[PDB]
Amino acid sequence: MTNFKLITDTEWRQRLSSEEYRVLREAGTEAPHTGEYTNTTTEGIYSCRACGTELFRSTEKFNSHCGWPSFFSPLAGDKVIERTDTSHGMVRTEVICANCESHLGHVFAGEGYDTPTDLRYCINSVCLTLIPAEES
Ligand SMILES: [Zn+2]
Repeated sequence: MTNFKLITDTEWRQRLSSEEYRVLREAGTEAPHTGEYTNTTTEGIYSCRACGTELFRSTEKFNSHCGWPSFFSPLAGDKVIERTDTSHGMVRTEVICANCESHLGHVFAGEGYDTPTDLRYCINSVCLTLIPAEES
């Protein structure tokens, strides 16, 4: 749970997937089907491949399986940070990992999903790690 910013480039390469390295570093992209080990059969807790934080949990998850699915409020917002970017006359809320710059995903508000947050998080697209809660 140490500061990931101090990590060297080599450590990052030998820490996570090649796609995760560029994607996490500068939000290079978020294209799935880049890893055969990626498994989402069990529905538990989402975990950043970079560190393994509980970014998202099934409690606010509304989907079975999809390349770019939508979610509701994360575990507690402690594992992820939401910030807006005034790129132009309009701004966008980028989703990042509280432990690393996981600016690979974005979240939209006012989607109308009849939820307390009414957010549409579009992440879990670059081979994110799934934690099997139980599903017994
Ligand atoms: Zn992370």
